[PDB]
Amino acid sequence: DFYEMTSRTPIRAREAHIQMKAAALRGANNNLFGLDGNVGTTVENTERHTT
Amino acid sequence: DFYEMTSRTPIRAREAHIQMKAAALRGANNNLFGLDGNVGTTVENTERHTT
Repeated sequence: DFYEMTSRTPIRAREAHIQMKAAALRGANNNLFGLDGNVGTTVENTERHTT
Repeated sequence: DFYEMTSRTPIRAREAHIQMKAAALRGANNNLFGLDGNVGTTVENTERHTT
């Protein structure tokens, strides 16, 4: 799942490493944000009930 | 089929030995090489299938 490429390494296997890396990814997005907390579907009324 | 000429031997029979030697050969050639092993009619693709 993980490795660090270095300058002592062969040519061939690099191809499979990178191809199978990126192609093994798909669909999942950077898709930064979720949703926010301040969720008041309405505003306070600021009034009074009386008879 | 085989013999080694030597310096104790007659004159006459040598003629038949050598003529019938070489003329009994024909057609077959030095024809060094056969064919090589590395037989890839194509190159590896080095890709991926996905949906």
